[PDB]
Amino acid sequence: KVFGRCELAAAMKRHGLDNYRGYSLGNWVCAAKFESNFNTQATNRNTDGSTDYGILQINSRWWCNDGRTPGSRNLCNIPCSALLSSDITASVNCAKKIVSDGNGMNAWVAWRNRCKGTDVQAWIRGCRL
Ligand SMILES: [Cl-]
Ligand SMILES: [Cl-]
Ligand SMILES: [Cl-]
Ligand SMILES: [Cl-]
Ligand SMILES: [Cl-]
Ligand code: NA
Repeated sequence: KVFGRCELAAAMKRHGLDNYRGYSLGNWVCAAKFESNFNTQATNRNTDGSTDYGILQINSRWWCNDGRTPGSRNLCNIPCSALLSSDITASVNCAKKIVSDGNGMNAWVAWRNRCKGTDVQAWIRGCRL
C-alpha cells in the first residue's frame, strides 16, 4: 500500500507514534517519506547482505528475521515480511523498540540526513488529525 501523507499521519497517530519518545508526528511522517516514499512494500538490500523492510525500512541485521541475514538478531520477534503489510501495526511496534534503543531517531539514516533539524511539522500541515 502506498499511503498518502495525511493518511499515514493519521494511522501513525492511531498507533501511538505521535510524540513517542518525544518525537512529534512530523518526524515520523518525514522519516517514512524518505525511507519508503510511503510504500509499505518497499524493500532495499544493504551491502552487508541485510535488507530493510517496509514504510520505515527496518533492518534484518537486528530487528526482524528474513532467513538470509547471517549472524543477525530478530529483536522485534517478527518475520520481516510482517513489516510489508498494508496495516502498519508491526512496523510501528518495531519502530517503538528501535527509537528506544539509545540513539533515538538517528537509527534512521534518512531521518538524520533529511529530516533532523528541518521543518518537520510541514509533513503534517493541513491534515485533519
Ligand atoms: Cl507527499
Ligand atoms: Cl511535527
Ligand atoms: Cl537470518
Ligand atoms: Cl520468522
Ligand atoms: Cl532522543
Ligand atoms: Na534478522
